[PDB]
Amino acid sequence: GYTGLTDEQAQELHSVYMSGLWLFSAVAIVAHLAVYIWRPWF
Amino acid sequence: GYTGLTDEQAQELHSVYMSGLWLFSAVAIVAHLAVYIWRPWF
Amino acid sequence: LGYTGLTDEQAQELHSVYMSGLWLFSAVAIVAHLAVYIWRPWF
Amino acid sequence: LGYTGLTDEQAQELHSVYMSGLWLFSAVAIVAHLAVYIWRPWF
Amino acid sequence: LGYTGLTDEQAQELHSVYMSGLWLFSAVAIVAHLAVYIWRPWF
Amino acid sequence: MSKFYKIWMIFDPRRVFVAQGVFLFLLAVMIHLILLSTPSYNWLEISAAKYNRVA
Amino acid sequence: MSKFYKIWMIFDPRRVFVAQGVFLFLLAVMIHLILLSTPSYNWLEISAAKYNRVA
Amino acid sequence: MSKFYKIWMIFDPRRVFVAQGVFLFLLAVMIHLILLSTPSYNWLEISAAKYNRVA
Amino acid sequence: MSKFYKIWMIFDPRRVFVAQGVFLFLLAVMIHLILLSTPSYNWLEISAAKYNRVA
Amino acid sequence: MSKFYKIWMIFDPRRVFVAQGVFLFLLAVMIHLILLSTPSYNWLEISAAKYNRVA
Amino acid sequence: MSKFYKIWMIFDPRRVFVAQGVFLFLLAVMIHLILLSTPSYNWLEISAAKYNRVA
Amino acid sequence: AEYQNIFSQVQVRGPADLGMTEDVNLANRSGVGPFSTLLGWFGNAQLGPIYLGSLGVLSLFSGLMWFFTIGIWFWYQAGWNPAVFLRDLFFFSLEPPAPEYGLSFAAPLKEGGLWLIASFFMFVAVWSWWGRTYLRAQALGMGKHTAWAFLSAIWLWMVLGFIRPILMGSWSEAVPYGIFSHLDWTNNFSLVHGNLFYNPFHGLSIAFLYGSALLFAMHGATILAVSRFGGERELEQIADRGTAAERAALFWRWTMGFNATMEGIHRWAIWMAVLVTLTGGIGILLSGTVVDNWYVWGQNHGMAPLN
Amino acid sequence: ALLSFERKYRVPGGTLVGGNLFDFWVGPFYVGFFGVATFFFAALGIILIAWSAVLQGTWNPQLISVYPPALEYGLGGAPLAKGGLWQIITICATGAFVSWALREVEICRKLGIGYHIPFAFAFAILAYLTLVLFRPVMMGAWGYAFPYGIWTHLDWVSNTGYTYGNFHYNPAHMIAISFFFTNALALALHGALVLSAANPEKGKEMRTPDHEDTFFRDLVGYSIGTLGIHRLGLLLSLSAVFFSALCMIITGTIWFDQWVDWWQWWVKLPWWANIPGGING
Amino acid sequence: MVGVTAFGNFDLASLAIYSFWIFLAGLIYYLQTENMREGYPLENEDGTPAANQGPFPLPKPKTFILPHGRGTLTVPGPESEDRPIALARTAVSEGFPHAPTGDPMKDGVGPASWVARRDLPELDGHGHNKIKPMKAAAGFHVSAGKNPIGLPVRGCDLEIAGKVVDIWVDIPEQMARFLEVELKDGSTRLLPMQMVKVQSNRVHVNALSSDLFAGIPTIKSPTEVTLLEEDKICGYVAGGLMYAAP
Ligand SMILES: CCCCCCCCCCCCCC(=O)OC[C@H](COP(=O)(O)OCC(O)COP(=O)(O)OC[C@@H](COC(=O)CCCCCCCCCCCCC)OC(=O)CCCCCCCCCCCCC)OC(=O)CCCCCCCCCCCCC
Ligand code: BCL
Ligand SMILES: CC[C@H]1c2cc3[nH]c4c(c3C)C(=O)[C@H](C(=O)OC)c4c3nc(cc4[nH]c(cc(n2)[C@@H]1C)c(C(C)=O)c4C)[C@@H](C)[C@@H]3CCC(=O)OC/C=C(\C)CCC[C@H](C)CCC[C@H](C)CCCC(C)C
Ligand SMILES: CC[C@H]1c2cc3[nH]c4c(c3C)C(=O)[C@H](C(=O)OC)c4c3nc(cc4[nH]c(cc(n2)[C@@H]1C)c(C(C)=O)c4C)[C@@H](C)[C@@H]3CCC(=O)OC/C=C(\C)CCC[C@H](C)CCC[C@H](C)CCCC(C)C
Ligand SMILES: CCCCCCCCCCCCCCCC(=O)OC[C@H](CO[C@H]1O[C@H](CS(=O)(=O)O)[C@@H](O)[C@H](O)[C@H]1O)OC(=O)CCCCCCCCCCCCCCC
Ligand SMILES: COC(C)(C)CCC/C(C)=C/C=C/C(C)=C/C=C/C(C)=C/C=C/C=C(C)/C=C/C=C(\C)CC/C=C(\C)CCC=C(C)C
Ligand SMILES: COC(C)(C)CCC/C(C)=C/C=C/C(C)=C/C=C/C(C)=C/C=C/C=C(C)/C=C/C=C(\C)CC/C=C(\C)CCC=C(C)C
Ligand SMILES: COC(C)(C)CCC/C(C)=C/C=C/C(C)=C/C=C/C(C)=C/C=C/C=C(C)/C=C/C=C(\C)CC/C=C(\C)CCC=C(C)C
Ligand SMILES: COC(C)(C)CCC/C(C)=C/C=C/C(C)=C/C=C/C(C)=C/C=C/C=C(C)/C=C/C=C(\C)CC/C=C(\C)CCC=C(C)C
Ligand SMILES: COC(C)(C)CCC/C(C)=C/C=C/C(C)=C/C=C/C(C)=C/C=C/C=C(C)/C=C/C=C(\C)CC/C=C(\C)CCC=C(C)C
Ligand SMILES: COC(C)(C)CCC/C(C)=C/C=C/C(C)=C/C=C/C(C)=C/C=C/C=C(C)/C=C/C=C(\C)CC/C=C(\C)CCC=C(C)C
Ligand SMILES: COC(C)(C)CCC/C(C)=C/C=C/C(C)=C/C=C/C(C)=C/C=C\C=C(C)\C=C\C=C(/C)CC/C=C(\C)CCC=C(C)C
Ligand SMILES: [Fe+3]
Repeated sequence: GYTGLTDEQAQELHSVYMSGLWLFSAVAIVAHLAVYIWRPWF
Repeated sequence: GYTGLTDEQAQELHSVYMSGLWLFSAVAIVAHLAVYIWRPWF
Repeated sequence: LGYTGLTDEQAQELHSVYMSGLWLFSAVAIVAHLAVYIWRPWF
Repeated sequence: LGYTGLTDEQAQELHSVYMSGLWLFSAVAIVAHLAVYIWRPWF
Repeated sequence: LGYTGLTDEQAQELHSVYMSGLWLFSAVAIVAHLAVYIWRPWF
Repeated sequence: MSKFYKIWMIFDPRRVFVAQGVFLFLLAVMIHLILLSTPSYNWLEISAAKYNRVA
Repeated sequence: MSKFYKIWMIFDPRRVFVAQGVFLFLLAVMIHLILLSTPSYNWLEISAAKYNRVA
Repeated sequence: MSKFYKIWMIFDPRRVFVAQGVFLFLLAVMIHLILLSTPSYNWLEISAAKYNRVA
Repeated sequence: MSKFYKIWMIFDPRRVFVAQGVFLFLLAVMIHLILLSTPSYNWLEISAAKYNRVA
Repeated sequence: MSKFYKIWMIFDPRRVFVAQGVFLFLLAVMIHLILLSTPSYNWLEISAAKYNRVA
Repeated sequence: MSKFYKIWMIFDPRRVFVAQGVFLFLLAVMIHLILLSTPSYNWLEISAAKYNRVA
Repeated sequence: AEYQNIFSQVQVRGPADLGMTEDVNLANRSGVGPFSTLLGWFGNAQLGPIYLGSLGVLSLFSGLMWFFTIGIWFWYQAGWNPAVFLRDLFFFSLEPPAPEYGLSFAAPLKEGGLWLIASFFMFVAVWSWWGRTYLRAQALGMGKHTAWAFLSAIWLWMVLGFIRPILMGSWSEAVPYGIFSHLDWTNNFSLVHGNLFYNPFHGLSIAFLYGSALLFAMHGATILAVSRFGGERELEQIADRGTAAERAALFWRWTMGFNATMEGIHRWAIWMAVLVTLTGGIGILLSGTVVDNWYVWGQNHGMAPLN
Repeated sequence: ALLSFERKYRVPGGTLVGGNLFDFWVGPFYVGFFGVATFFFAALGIILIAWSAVLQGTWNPQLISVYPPALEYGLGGAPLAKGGLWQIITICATGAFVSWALREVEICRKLGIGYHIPFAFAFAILAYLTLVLFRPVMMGAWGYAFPYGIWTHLDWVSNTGYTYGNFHYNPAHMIAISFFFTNALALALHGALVLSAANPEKGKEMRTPDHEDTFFRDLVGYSIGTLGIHRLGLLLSLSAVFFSALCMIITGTIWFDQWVDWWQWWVKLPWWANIPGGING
Repeated sequence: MVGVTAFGNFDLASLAIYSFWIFLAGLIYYLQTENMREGYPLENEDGTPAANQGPFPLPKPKTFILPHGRGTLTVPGPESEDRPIALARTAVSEGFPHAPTGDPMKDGVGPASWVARRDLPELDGHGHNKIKPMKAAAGFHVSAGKNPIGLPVRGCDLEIAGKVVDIWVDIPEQMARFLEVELKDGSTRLLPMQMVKVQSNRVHVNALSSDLFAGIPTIKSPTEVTLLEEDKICGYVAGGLMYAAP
């Protein structure tokens, strides 16, 4: 692969990236709930 | 082969690409159903 | 290692000092927000 | 030992005087804010 | 030890002179501020 | 259907995924802006009426 | 769904990480600015009425 | 989460710390200027009316 | 906090002292100019009124 | 505080003395400019009234 | 009609497939934009009346 | 048709080129940037490296704060609406204080206070860039011609925004920050002062501005015409005059009866460009302070017909 | 008299017309067929200007002004005292400028250099002919051309500009100005950089083009190079004059109103024309 | 200050404009005398000093100090041709052309002229040979554009003169400066890159007929080219535009 990474490295890398994305998504989901409770857009 | 991808590399890489396409397009259909339930265009 | 040249040992310590900065900065930001909210709520 | 070529001791030497300077500057600033607040409160 | 290639003793000599120049300058500065305040207060 | 995967022997997936990312994002931006431009679908303006939030 | 990690064999994480970082910021700012310009959703002008700060 | 520190194997922390500092300062300056532009939140004007410092 | 001193192991001390000096100068002037531009806090125009000087 | 002198092994006196000499001059001129632009403190114009040299 | 496969001996498949992709997008979007340009087929405004969404 | 040497036919790429050291403090120089194949058709392909250091940081931070201060005012004038911001982008304007405030710093933030704050960051950014342009030459042992050339542009800019407002007695005389508004200012300036065409230093400034297009067209065409002899390598033609420099000299001697040298044409070049903003700055400094109607001044000085 | 290196280049040939009939020099000046043509038109045009000064009744060189025919004369001939001298002097100017370019082509041939110089000069000729010939012919009257007079041609610039409001709003005029200012910037920088290398600090050796590359990379992170800068200075100058000619050929032929009103097409784009706030809302 | 005159109409804007005319006359005198550091004093066609030297005097000498130990140049200075010139007068009067007495391409006169430049390579800032064959600089490669190496070289007579075997690159400037052409006797020549058109299937050299390529002055070292050699090559090729007959 054209990043030179071994597969082992890409698996390691993806686990950190997705854990960051799950954390970011969790805060966003709460933020939309709080705003929808505060002031629904539907 | 212009990209140098072996037949096995292309048969692998396509399978992951399709998996993402089906996931993305599925989520889009859920979104369309909800917005149709909210406000049918047809 | 990786792409920079930091090791696992070096990076794992640097990150702890970075996060010590993050939480300290964030804690003051919480105090600032709560003080402003008690003074003048924006909701 | 780091990128800068300063040792772990040189980095502590310089940090000790940096904080000596920071605390003095902020102490004078704190006094300046308190004087101005007594003169003319902004809250 | 250092970037400039001053010695530690050359630094102390130059600093002792620099600080004395600063104190002579600021001493006049105080006298000017106090004179203008006595002439025409700004607070 | 079985052979469409040979597209990856022609186009290098790096260039494809960048071009596809731009394409799909700008297409979504087109549609949402068309809807925000549309009185029957501007969801913020609809919600305002539904909850009396204007004037 | 399991094999997605092989994307990091295709793109340099430095480029992707910076690109998604800039994307998320510019998208978030754009949305907050759409809301601040929307009178029914400008929280600063809402709370000004709710607490009669307009006088 | 426990592996987040491996970001410093990907990015030179000198460049990240410089970039982060100017990001934070510009963001904070923008928020304060937004609130000074906001009449209900301009603290310099709020105190002026509270203490009758104009007229 | 005990290891904040390792900032000097990663950043050149001249670049830090210059960058921080530059920052504090521009910030301090900006705030004094904001207060001169504020009718309730311009100390020169305040004292001019307080002592019936031309203002 | 007793090691404030340690700066001179870090910064060259030729650079520092010129940089500070330029700084202090422009700060002084800036303040005299600000006061001369202020009618309550223009010392030449104050004298014109105090001694009635005006008209 | 059998020998239409010969085209790929003359035109590079990459440089044809790019040309086809751009062409089909442009043709589709042009038609959808023309349809929205006619009230006879603007599916948003047909729907607005049908569901009484603007009254 | 033959090759004109306007775009390169073949690009070659070696290693990255880090450049001369001399007395450059090499810790302050970045890594080399990427190569651009697009730029390589017309000039060099290599981006970077760049030197930062102290006057660099000062200039870049103050210049960022200048730009950011204007941008936020434009976002405010847009009412934070991202669509209005792009519709009215050329119509936004950060105006100087109103005339009643004179030179006093007492104008409100919306009535000219932000213009003073913006102008202060511009002042520091431009002047620190000047010192940076001086010191980068010093570190390489070069002449200071570039810093003294830049001082001529600063002279006009200082006259427009600083000196003439002070001599006129109000910041309302200064230029607003905005695309169409500095154009409206430029037009209004000429109308208030009675047609700036009859200012003789605006006439001179235009002569040198046209002369700069004349002279760079002549010089650029000359060097490309002799580039087949390596005439673009002008320093080696100064040190060791080749047939390129002689053919260039004889073209102009046979055309117009006199000629330059490879070193001396760059003195014509620097002065032709420097005199644009030197005479320009004088012509603006005289406007309103010494002459309030240039057309009538023209009538009294034998360049317009009397009434 | 010759430059000390000049003799080896004064060979026969390269003439486009006339062979050796005019293949000689007069002092430094090369003659040739078009040098004879050039001098005739130049002398005639100058002398008809001095005669127009007699008819006008002034000897102040700053008041001398040769006006084109009034608009009532259309594109036809006018009386010599009343526009006909301007027409002949315009013929002489065109004859002189074109002959001068063609004389430069001959000098290029004799020296074996590229034709870049006469080609670049042909852009100035086309800008001149735009203002005196092509645009007046499009608009239907010689009176839309400018008068030959030091200050009176500035009255034409003023009166032509203010016919369309503030002329800063002509979008091609904005592009031309941007090239004119950028060209003058680049000429200041290029002159200074070459001089700063050939004339270093006292006692130092001459700097190399490596120092020139290094200074600009240190200053701005890029360096166009010795060849790039001369390409740039040429193309910036020529682009400035191309967009100048373009801005005028459209003015009064396809655009007639206040140029400021053109920019409303952007403001009134229908996705944002009605959105409240800003300057236009 | 508005309207204030010392005398007549002479206000402070008059003082400015008159002061500028004095400065401009001084600057123009400075600029022209600076431009007399090459090619002066003026000569008669025989080479004797011309009785008319013009209105401006020669400037005082300046000395350039050359890098890499190559000495110092003083200008103006003694400035002989330092080579034979194979020209003869076509008239007794001054101002007429001088005709080539033999073969002007090989005698190096007219557009074929060349100058006695230094017989050493031009150097970069480090003091390496500035121009090198690309094979001798290992990092270099053709990064875009039609690679000419391996193309046949065609003359203006439309016959093949040889093939391109290397590119000679300017190292600091990173640009292609010559094409090396291998002739039908296997000896090579350098062609100036600005004199050739790299077409899709050929390199076209519009200055030379295919026979004239053997006359191109050859370099003495196969790995470097001196400034003298460059001038001889570049002069010879450009001379072909006048002197290559059909
Ligand atoms: C609105 C602003 C404009 C603004 C206009 C633009 C202003 C900004 C640009 C300034 C450019 C400066 C020009 C310059 O450096 O001149 C010195 C240089 C030195 O050349 P040289 O070769 O080293 O020495 C002279 C001599 O050895 C040349 O050879 P030779 O003697 O065999 O032949 C003589 C030449 C021409 O020489 C002359 O005409 C006499 C010297 C002129 C000096 C001008 C400056 C100083 C005196 C100024 C006041 C002289 C008062 C009498 O060839 C011939 O004579 C052959 C016949 C053709 C020429 C016929 C001319 C007919 C008379 C027309 C009037 C000419 C007036 C100069 O070249 C010359 O002498 C000849 C220049 C001819 C073209 C000059 C064009 C520039 C404008 C006029 C001169 C500058 C003053 C404004
Ligand atoms: C109706 C309009 C008026 C008029 C009003 C004015 C006014 C008013 C002025 C001019 C001026 C000029 N006019 Mg006029 N002008 C008119 C008609 C003309 C015509 C014409 C064909 O009709 C022409 C060719 C000109 C030509 C010119 C120029 C010769 C001259 C500007 C020189 C220059 O370089 O400025 C451009 C250069 C600068 C402004 C210097 C800038 C330097 C600073 C330091 C740059 C800082 C950069 C900043 C920090 C951003 C950085 C970004 C980077 C990416 C980091 N005018 C008519 C009569 N003109 C000026 C002058 O000098 O008058 C005598 C002037 O002030
Ligand atoms: C002699 C007359 C001519 C002249 C000369 C001239 N100008 C000059 C020079 C010279 C000789 C220089 O040496 C100097 C130069 O450096 O040129 C390359 C300059 C220059 N002329 C300039 C412009 C200019 N010159 C002009 C004109 C002229 N220049 C005349 C024609 C004009 C116009 C309108 O005609 C302009 C606009 C600049 C290119 C340059 C001066 C640069 C300067 O002072 O910049 C100050 C501002 C900054 C350093 C930064 C601004 C903000 C940036 C966006 C950087 C932000 C960085 C930050 C870290 C980003 C962080 C983002 C976060 C969100 C992460
Ligand atoms: C295209 C880019 C720029 C350009 C390029 C350019 N000009 C050039 C060249 C080049 C490359 C030449 O080779 C050529 C030259 O030889 O330069 C020394 C030339 C030249 N550019 C000149 C001038 C010039 N260039 C200008 C502009 C520009 N030149 C462009 C901006 C301008 C203006 C106003 O912008 C002027 C005044 C000359 C120095 C020269 C051409 C000389 C020439 O043609 O000589 C033969 C003619 C005469 C000696 C006299 C003719 C007299 C007439 C018959 C009578 C006068 C009529 C005229 C209309 C009167 C106008 C009165 C004014 C008050 C309006
Ligand atoms: C063996 C050869 C046989 C040849 C046979 C005869 C052929 C004769 C016809 C020639 C055809 C082309 C003529 C041009 C187009 C045309 O019809 O024009 C007719 C118009 C008349 O329009 C008139 O009418 C115009 C309207 S209209 O065009 O009729 O609709 C109107 O706008 C204008 O005001 C009015 O004057 O006149 C012109 O256009 C003027 C021509 C000018 C030529 C000399 C220029 C001298 C002035 C100074 C400029 C010098 C420039 C120097 C350049 C080197
Ligand atoms: C108002 O109406 C309009 C004007 C808007 C009408 C518009 C009409 C129109 C022209 C619409 C066009 C729409 C089109 C053409 C849409 C196409 C959409 C597509 C093709 C979407 C595809 C999405 C694919 C996705 C999300 C794929 C993701 C893949 C993933 C996550 C896997 C990545 C990882 C790998 C491939 C692993 C790598 C493997 C190895 C071996 C290294
Ligand atoms: C009004 O609102 C708007 C309309 C403008 C809308 C705005 C909405 C919006 C999009 C806001 C976005 C905000 C974001 C994205 C904020 C993010 C902030 C972050 C990422 C903050 C992080 C802070 C971290 C700090 C303070 C860390 C400090 C670390 C320090 C001091 C130590 C550094 C480490 C070392 C010295 C290492 C030492 C060890 C070794 C071994 C060298
Ligand atoms: C529009 O928005 C508003 C302006 C209204 C609000 C903006 C709010 C905002 C974003 C503020 C941000 C503030 C921050 C981040 C402040 C940080 C301050 C710090 C870290 C200050 C540290 C100061 C340290 C000082 C002054 C001293 C150090 C001394 C040292 C290291 C000893 C060596 C020095 C000497 C011996 C002095 C030698 C003499 C000279 C003249 C250099
Ligand atoms: C009034 O309104 C209008 C103006 C719009 C009126 C109509 C105007 C007008 C003239 C319309 C004309 C329309 C035309 C010309 C339409 C043509 C459409 C075409 C050309 C459609 C073709 C579609 C082809 C497709 C989707 C092909 C896909 C191929 C695929 C997926 C596989 C590609 C092959 C491989 C991956 C195999 C690679 C093999 C190896 C060995 C590596
Ligand atoms: C303005 O908007 C409208 C009104 C017009 C509506 C339409 C707008 C629109 C079309 C929105 C579309 C939004 C989209 C496409 C959003 C996509 C968001 C994404 C892709 C978010 C991803 C976030 C990922 C995050 C936060 C990941 C963080 C990863 C972290 C923290 C860890 C990184 C990994 C490492 C450090 C690796 C360590 C390991 C090794 C081996 C070194
Ligand atoms: C550059 O890269 C690195 C990696 C090194 C990152 C560096 C990041 C870094 C370390 C930044 C440091 C930032 C600092 C030092 C921030 C400090 C912030 C502080 C201390 C903020 C304080 C804010 C306080 C506020 C907003 C308080 C507001 C209170 C209000 C509005 C109400 C007050 C009410 C009354 C007075 C009324 C009742 C009482 C009385 C007496 C009447
Ligand atoms: C995307 O949104 C963001 C917010 C992120 C960015 C938006 C960026 C943006 C839209 C920027 C817009 C910038 C514009 C349109 C700038 C226009 C500038 C123009 C045309 C300037 C023209 C002339 C300026 C002159 C002549 C200024 C001269 C200033 C001088 C000489 C400084 C004099 C100094 C003072 C008066 C200050 C004195 C103060 C003290 C304390 C002594
Ligand atoms: Fe040059």
